[PDB]
Amino acid sequence: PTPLPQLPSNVRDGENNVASTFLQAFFQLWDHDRLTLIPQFYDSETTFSVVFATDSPQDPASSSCSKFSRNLNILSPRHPSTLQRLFVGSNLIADLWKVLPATRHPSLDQTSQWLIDCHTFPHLADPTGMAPYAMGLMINVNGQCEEADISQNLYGTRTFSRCFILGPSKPGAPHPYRVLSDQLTLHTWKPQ
Amino acid sequence: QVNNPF
Amino acid sequence: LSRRYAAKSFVEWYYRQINENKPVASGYVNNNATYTKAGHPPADITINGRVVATPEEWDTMLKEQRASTLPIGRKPVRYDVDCFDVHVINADYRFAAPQRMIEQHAPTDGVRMMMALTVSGSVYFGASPRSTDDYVIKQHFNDVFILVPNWDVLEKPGARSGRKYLIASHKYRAY
Repeated sequence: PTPLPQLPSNVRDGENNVASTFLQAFFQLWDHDRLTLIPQFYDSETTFSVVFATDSPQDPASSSCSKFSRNLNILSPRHPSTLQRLFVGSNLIADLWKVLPATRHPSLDQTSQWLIDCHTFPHLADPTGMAPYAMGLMINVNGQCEEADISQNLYGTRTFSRCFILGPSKPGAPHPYRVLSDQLTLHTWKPQ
Repeated sequence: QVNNPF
Repeated sequence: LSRRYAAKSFVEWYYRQINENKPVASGYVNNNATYTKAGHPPADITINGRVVATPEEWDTMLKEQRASTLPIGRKPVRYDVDCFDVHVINADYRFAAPQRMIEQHAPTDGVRMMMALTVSGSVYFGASPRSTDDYVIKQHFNDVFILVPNWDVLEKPGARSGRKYLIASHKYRAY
């Protein structure tokens, strides 16, 4: 058997290059000022999930997520996150983002360090109600980042996937588009 | 007439 | 809740077909009667960064991947799913929808769902059928799908077989 050929990032995000503009802003702010992304691109309807594809020892994100889940049960015992397995809205997303480990992503300039595939797709709902449909933008990222382990105060290496669904924003939004869906998959974490 | 910001 | 059952059922079906050397093209919108009449665009498929025109070609690529150079008792290719997650990105999906499905199912009924599905796991090349350690090559894979309702199957009385939700978009990455 021969594994499928591997090609570089396939970026088909249309005329306005939103995938470039968004991702440039996102990973810059994710490292340095994470929570400011929320008012810029997220709203009351945005859905976020973190899932783990492996069981790395001393996984720092796993620890922080477990602490978050514990604290949520203490403060909001009948929150639907238990069975829904996702977090909805700027407010709750912000609380989780606060405890997820600090990170350092490579520059988007290092093309070989990133696998970014995106395309525009039809038949989202129009949040303005003016049209029957809206166009969406799917952006899937596979890459690596430095991810902090506070127990040692050292950065480890995290392999991750992150899938964004972007769509037109609600009226009065800071940008013409918003994040509808943000799915983060954390794979291997290795100490450096 | 799709709402397309992209 | 509904989205999770739909995702679980799809994931179980899709990777079972691949692992049993069966086609997955029937899981895409392209060969659907209602979406075809409605003029749905072809499923948007990207495989390791290559845009693939049809689900049929993707099935052929899967065949070619599994083709040996292998000793007896080895399975050429095996996908093991480690996790998946699903979000509804349009709870009021209406494209090509029978009018009755719009009237009978509000966005809160969990039927007219457009879903963003992400799946991750490992691909084992040349491993014994149940082994995760005697492979020749091991890849990590990450699949993402946009799923839409199959209007021809959903609440179709007497429909036992069939896909309740179909693939409108698919991106595959393995490395």
